[PDB]
Amino acid sequence: VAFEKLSQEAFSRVYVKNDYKAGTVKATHVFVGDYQCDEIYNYAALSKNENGLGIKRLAVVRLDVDDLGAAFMAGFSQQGNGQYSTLSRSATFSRSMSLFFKVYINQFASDKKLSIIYAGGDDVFAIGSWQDIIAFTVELRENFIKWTNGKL
RNA sequence: AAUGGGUAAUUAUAGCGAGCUAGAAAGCCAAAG
Ligand SMILES: Nc1ncnc2c1ncn2[C@@H]1O[C@H](COP(=O)(O)OP(=O)(O)OP(=O)(O)O)[C@@H](O)[C@H]1O
Ligand SMILES: [Mg+2]
Ligand SMILES: [Mg+2]
Repeated sequence: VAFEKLSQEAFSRVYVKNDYKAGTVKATHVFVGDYQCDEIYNYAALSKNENGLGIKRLAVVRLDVDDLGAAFMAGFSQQGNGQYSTLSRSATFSRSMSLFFKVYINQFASDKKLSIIYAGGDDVFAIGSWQDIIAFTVELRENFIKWTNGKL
């Protein structure tokens, strides 16, 4: 639905996607990772340079956090005698792994010629032109290892 | 002095030993629906 079409359509709950404005809808703020720099079928012909030097290919990356449930569930018990194995640490860890992959991934794909098809929980699936997809995951992890101090 | 004979050495030497351009394209399919 569009913005002003909320006057027209009858609903019960409205979900708003990748937004922080208050607005008049009093909606529910979901966070779906999404980006398109172009259509999917143009990413092969976008792999050229300004010279013409590039192979007409498109790359696809599927990222995955390693041992995510093993770091969610147990996670913190290594430091101390176990005095950091609480709900609020894992609830903050719950946000910080969703705040990364569902919001911050569009900043990493700001001007890259790609399309994040899905990013959620641990998993990313992002088609795109091959120079940028290779540059995406190098730029994603080098951010994600600074986000987590090298762990996860 | 005549006369009988040739004898030894070298058997190639110094280099280059490949260079550059192309390294899969276009259809089917998928897209556009
Ligand atoms: N957003 C999330 N936050 C915390 N845990 C998650 C999230 N999404 C999935 N999981 C966890 O991931 C587990 C499934 O394993 P998954 O492959 O998804 O990641 P993993 O546990 O790190 O394993 P792997 O190393 O194979 O990726 C589930 O037990 C679930 O609890
Ligand atoms: Mg996982
Ligand atoms: Mg997983």
